[PDB]
Amino acid sequence: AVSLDRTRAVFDGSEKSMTLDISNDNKQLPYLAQAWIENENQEKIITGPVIATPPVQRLEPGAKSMVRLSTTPDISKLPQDRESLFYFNLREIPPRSEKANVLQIALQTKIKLFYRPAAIKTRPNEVWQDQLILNKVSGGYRIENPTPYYVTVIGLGGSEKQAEEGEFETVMLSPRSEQTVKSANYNTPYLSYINDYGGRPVLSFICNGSRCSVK
Amino acid sequence: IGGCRPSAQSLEIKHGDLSINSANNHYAAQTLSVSCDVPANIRFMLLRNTTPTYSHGKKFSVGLGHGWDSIVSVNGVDTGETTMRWYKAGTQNLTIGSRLYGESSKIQPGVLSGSATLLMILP
Repeated sequence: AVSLDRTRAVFDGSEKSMTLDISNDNKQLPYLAQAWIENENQEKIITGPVIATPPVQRLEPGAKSMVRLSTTPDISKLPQDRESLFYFNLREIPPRSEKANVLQIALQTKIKLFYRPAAIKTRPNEVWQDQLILNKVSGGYRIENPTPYYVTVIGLGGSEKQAEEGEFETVMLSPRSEQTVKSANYNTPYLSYINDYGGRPVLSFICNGSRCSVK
Repeated sequence: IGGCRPSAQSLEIKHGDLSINSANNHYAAQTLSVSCDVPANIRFMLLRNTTPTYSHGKKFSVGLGHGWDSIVSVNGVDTGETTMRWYKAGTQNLTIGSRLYGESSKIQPGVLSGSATLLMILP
């Protein structure tokens, strides 16, 4: 019943706070909306460095509102040359059931919340994803992410369509790291990812031996 | 820019009239619709609010009160989770099932009420 306006949230460290729009799409019943933050290990945290307000609020049917994400002074303890990962949670609370013998199911939504320090703020027309490197190895590719940002890879194929249609286990690369995935060998690799806005671009690679980079 | 949109209807699995004699092993389901405008992937996880009166091994369960439990399933799985994939834009359905009692049913019937959380983790 209670929906969110995006699939991930990027918190520009240069700002003090930001907001997310939520909506009670149910037209007959009022719902309560709980919001909270979890750290990188999905452990709920209530004392920072990032918080959500209000923790709970009421939404009349069809009502629109929002949740504010703010930082505390401890936000400075985080590394400033790379992103830190948090999770935003939104759980609804339907009104008690009016009928007898009922199992109520409440929806909850969890999305990745990327804290991006001002030191690594990007230019809205910048694509750090094309810095990724694919090294052919036994059984697949060793994917390198030399950037300070997390990268969510959703596709990897021999063609554009294969990269976006092909069955692939999604993996998210932490900043400045590498990960190895199993997959067939492709003469011209194509990789798909999800960017800041939910866009799903596809990257075409050119290989120099076992080393492949963006064309 | 926003993602898939689940139907807004309230999710209530209704078992209706139930007799203290023939109440256990009952079954009732609910269907949640999800519309995505782009190919997508969603992981669904059940979480328990009401604590289970009995033990059910690996199966997920919640408490319905008065000595009664319920084994909740998603898309036919009793494990506690499942993932749905959209190979293209469109609407896909997630079914929630609810089977009653289990173990040592030394109940004390009288209007059952319970609840669980259906979590959606988005990549």
